[PDB]
Amino acid sequence: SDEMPSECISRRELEKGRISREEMETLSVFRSYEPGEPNCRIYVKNLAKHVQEKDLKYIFGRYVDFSSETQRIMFDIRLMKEGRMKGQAFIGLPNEKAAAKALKEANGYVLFGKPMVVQFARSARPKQDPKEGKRK
Repeated sequence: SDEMPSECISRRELEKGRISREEMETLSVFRSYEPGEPNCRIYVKNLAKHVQEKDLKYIFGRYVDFSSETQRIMFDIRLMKEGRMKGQAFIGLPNEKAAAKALKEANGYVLFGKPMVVQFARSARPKQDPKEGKRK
């Protein structure tokens, strides 16, 4: 592989920017939004103006084994840079377990001072759900 930089976020750094349900059902940024549902895709609100989709790779690509093509092939990020939906993002992950983990760890993350609102993907129109890449 020769794609993305050879550093992604450590759990001890990610865990500094995180909330419980006890703050979540208190925060105005969480007023209608809840984690933990089964989906291989996740999406985020309240990203910084200070950031691009090419930077969100640093955290969200932590859950993708980049030495294996079958993982990173199913991974990509777009950030909504402007309009009435500015500072929103979509991320497909290689597994619904990787999304379950990443929702438990990324949710509340204080990127550029701003607490990111990490959720299961709200709607998308594929034909079929994915599977495990190694021998399934």
